[PDB]
Amino acid sequence: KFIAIINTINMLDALCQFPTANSQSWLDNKEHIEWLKTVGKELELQQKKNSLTPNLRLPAHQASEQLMNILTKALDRNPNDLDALFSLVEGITSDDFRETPALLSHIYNKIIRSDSIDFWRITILRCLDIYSGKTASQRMKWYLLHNIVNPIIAMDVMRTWDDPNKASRLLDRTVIDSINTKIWKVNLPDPQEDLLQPRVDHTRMEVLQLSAMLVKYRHALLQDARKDFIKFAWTYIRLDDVINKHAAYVVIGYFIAHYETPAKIVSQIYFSLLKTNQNEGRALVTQALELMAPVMPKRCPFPPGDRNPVWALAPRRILAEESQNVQQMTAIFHYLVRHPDLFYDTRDKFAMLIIQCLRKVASPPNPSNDNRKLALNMMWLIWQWEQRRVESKLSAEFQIPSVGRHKMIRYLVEFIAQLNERYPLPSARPNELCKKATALLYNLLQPQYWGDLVEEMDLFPNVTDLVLAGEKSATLLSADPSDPEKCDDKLITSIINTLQVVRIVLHFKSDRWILDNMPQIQKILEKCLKSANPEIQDCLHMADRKYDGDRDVKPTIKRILDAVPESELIAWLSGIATESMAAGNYVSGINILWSLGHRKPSIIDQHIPAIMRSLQSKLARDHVSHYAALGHQ
Amino acid sequence: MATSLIEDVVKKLSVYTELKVKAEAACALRDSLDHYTAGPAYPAFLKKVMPVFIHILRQQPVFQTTGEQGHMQKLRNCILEILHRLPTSQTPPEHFEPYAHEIVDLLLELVRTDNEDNVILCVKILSDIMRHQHKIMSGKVQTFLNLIQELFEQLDKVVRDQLDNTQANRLLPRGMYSFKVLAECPIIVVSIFQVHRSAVTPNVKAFVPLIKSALLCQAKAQDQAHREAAARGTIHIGVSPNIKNRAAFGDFITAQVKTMSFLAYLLRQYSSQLSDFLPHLPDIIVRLLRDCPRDKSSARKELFVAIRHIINFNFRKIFLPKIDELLDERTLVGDGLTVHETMRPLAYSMLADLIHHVRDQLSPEQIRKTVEVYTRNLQDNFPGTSFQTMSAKLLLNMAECIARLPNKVDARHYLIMILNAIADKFAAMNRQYPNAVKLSKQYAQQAAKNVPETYLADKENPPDWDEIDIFNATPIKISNPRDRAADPVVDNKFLFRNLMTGLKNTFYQLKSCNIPGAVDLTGAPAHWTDVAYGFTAEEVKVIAKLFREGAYVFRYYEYMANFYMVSSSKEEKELLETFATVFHCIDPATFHEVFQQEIPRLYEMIHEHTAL
Repeated sequence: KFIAIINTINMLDALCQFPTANSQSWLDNKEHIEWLKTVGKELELQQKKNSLTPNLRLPAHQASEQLMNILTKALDRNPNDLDALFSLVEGITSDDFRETPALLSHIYNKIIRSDSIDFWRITILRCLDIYSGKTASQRMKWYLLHNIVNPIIAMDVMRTWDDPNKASRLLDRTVIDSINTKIWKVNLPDPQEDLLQPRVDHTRMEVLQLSAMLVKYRHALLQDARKDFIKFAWTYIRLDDVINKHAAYVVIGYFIAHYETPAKIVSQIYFSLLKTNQNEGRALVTQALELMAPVMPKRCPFPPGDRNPVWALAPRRILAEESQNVQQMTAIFHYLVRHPDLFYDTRDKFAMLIIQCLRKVASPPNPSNDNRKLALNMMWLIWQWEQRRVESKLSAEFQIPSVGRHKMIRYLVEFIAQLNERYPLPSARPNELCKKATALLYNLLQPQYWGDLVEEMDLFPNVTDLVLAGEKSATLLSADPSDPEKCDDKLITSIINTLQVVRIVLHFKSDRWILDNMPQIQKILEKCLKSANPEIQDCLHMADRKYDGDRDVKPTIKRILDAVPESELIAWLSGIATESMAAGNYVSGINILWSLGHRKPSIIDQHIPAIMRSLQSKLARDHVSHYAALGHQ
Repeated sequence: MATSLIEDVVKKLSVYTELKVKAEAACALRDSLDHYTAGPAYPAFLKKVMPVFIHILRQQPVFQTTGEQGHMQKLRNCILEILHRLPTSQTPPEHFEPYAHEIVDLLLELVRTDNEDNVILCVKILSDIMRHQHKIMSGKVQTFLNLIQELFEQLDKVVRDQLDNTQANRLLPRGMYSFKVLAECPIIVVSIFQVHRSAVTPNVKAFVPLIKSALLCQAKAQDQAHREAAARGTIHIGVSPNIKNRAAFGDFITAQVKTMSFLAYLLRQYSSQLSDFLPHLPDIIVRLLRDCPRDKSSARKELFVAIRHIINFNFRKIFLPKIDELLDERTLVGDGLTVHETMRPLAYSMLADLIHHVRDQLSPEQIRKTVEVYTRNLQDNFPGTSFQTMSAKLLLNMAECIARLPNKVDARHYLIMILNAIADKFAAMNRQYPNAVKLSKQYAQQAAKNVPETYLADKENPPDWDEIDIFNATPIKISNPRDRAADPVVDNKFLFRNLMTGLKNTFYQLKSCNIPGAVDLTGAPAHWTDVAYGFTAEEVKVIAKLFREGAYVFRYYEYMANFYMVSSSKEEKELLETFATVFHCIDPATFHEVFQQEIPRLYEMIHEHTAL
């Protein structure tokens, strides 16, 4: 019998392959459709088990798709016959057929895009009636009914996007009243007892999504159902499922942003959201906080002259209570950075906490990228607070204790030293975090800003020594750049970053400090000045506006030379240049002589012969030879 | 400072309003100790606070949670929190060490006699004290191991009382009959083992029977539910309705998964002591998966990570009989919404790894079930493409093993099914091209804007939507794409490249499954000797659809001689060569009758993508 069924299905599918013939009138008979559905259900049930003979598998597989296409084609004629559509949907969702794109491609292009405000309200009401209790329809069917309900509302919203306060004639009073009665006004005596059926969570999520969309896009139509909406949202918060609970929180936050609520509920919801610690639904909590917090001052005004809001102390309260859990601190800081203006006033109780927790958030040994981003973001937040204070003063305010500033500065220096990215240079062979960190460090040390601290600041001896004077680092710097084995990228990146930070700090030092500390500067830079790697020399000597991000930070060599009164440094540099040129390492010698000449021309007279010999021997010779070879090619 | 001194003297002379004031002062000191947690004056406060707390703690247990009872409960809570919150590190200037014996003994006695809401914090305090104060408290680990052994021994009787023999107005039971402390114990025990090393060798032998019995423990209601479900031939999942206390059930499963994690941790080196217990492990895993409540997703995630840790130890051979049972989606995932929305890739990836490792000894039915399940997984609508890529890679890997089946008909059928699944995926990808292009452009513009994102209506951003946005136009966002930072075009190209690479291997494997004697090859060119033969009318359709859908996906790479690298790049050219080489390995008659039918469609297609 199955061979006969397959042949009949194939013949019927072959028929109606040319719809522009008026020969499809045979699809209007209902007995034929029912018989087709029965035989199709039998064939599909036989397929589900490995019962068919091994010769009839693929033909039946293809016949099932042919049958579904035939059913959709029959459905296409007379779209308004919704009973057939509901029966087909029930069959699909009841594990009787196999879904095919044709059903959705018909739903779209016949119902969702129907060019009539009528035939939408009828469909919405019928879908709600099927959803509105009545049983006789499993949960999957309700979800698939919401699948058709929501797109109609979305399309109506899209079609009425214009200036003259366009009204939604589709959203008449009757449809809103029916929605209220069937979803909002209905107070479930014990919806938990109904949890003993599968897939209900998906229907609950769908109704929550529908309500959220309706609020967000037609807030002006819920003035007669505000209270019912509040009761609905609050009742659904009790759900034990994480995602449903957070969706309810998002809905209530939407309403709070779009409406007025007494401060008790907003405070309670905010406090409850802050205590949240489960890593699931993090994005939902982020969205809820973003929607709620900005309008908090309007919802929670404070007396004039009062700088201790309850909602301001609540985050501090949780920070104190749950300091043992790192996830809570990460979440609270993530919330805090996004809104610096609101907490600018209360920074008094937050700045020290941020500075202390900076070390905890990011581990010096091996932190994660998100941790680094968060630490840099909090750094930028406090910098923004300081800039706001300075601008307000220009246009006895709290200031951080010097101990906190020192700890922050040393931590930032170490973080820049141990950064992953490499500072861009003109000589790099063929970066945002490093740029931001360097810009922040430069901005902080300005004179009116914390720049008053440089006088007592040393040159970070521990970090500078362990990064530059290391024996492994020394030999790698003295190693051949050509050999990849002695070209550890991470170490060289660390050298470049430490060189940049020492340059920035020296740009702010005092001449007397440089003269006094000359031996330490010599000890630190002696290893690097002999390097044959172009990047190191570019770091030491070159200083270009393009790569500095609009910062006038003169090179280190120029600064130290200008510090010398119009000495030992000049003789030392001349000796380095002489020994480098003699050894054949022109890269260091040329740069050193360039800097010296830019300082005082009188010293290159005894160096002219070496420069001339190098030019006549290697550089110009190889350049001309290369261009001659290119011409030959 | 005066407030602290007056509060301290009031407390000292103590031995509603007065009790409320004392609670406020004590818990405010708890909150504000950050200014005094570390300092040279700590010894004085320590020695002056310990006696009062010890004297107060000697009072009888209080079970009520209202009025003065609640007041004293809060007093004790925010008094004992100091011990945990204090800097109890092992630094040289530690001053608690010399005065720890009496306090830790009293805390152990409290754990013996206190209640849930107190014993939990007491055991946590004991664990944190032992983590740092082991220098001189090393001799009292015997009492702690004896107490935890007693708890593990009485777990059975408490479970029996709670299941078999079974807020202000409530009465708080004794902590000895609570599942929370039992569930929290394993982490503390592991930490203690990590700290010390002198009391690990002999105690593991005593622990092993206890963990074995705890894992073997079962509820009569759930057991009979499973038995009747098996009798009916079906499988029962969820929570048995006969259970009157669902929360107790959930706590029991949480304790079970914690014990399973402890077993996985202990199996690292002490596996020799647990050799006899291996055969019951898979059945217990299946039972726990079936009985796990839908709501408790964290328990399921912990169970998944535990199974990953156990399978990594090369003990896979024992899981073979239950492979068929685990394939069922109801057992592996369940009805949980959060699980279905977040953790499906993890479970299916671990199952794919397990199947891949032990592929050698799989029966035909298991092969068929895996092929069906992962072909269905390939067509899923997950937001990304990593899940699809994993499913495709598993299918391609299993293609090689599918060709070793004794029956050639089944092997040919399964290979053809894999090809059909790939063709359907190509069609699905073809269906989403304009949406992907539009979303790529929109993401580029949005990233260019560089402004904070707000979830509110905006006139500057008209809500454009199309066919592919049927169920993605609602305000709620389960996971923001911004965190992913994914470009649909790039992901589609990656998936397409992976599928194209696997196609050649699949066709080569199919090349070695001809049924001997099916067709006559008396005279044939040497070029057409090892190719695949014997195609029916239904497989030519599959091959033609494969070609026609594969050719049209090259739009994602958007005169012709192109002597220099222009228009089409090296990657596109090599992908085209790989795609064309696939059709060199079929019967010449099939080649003729396929391309004689496909040439007009190809000619039409060239007008849109000239690189074809």
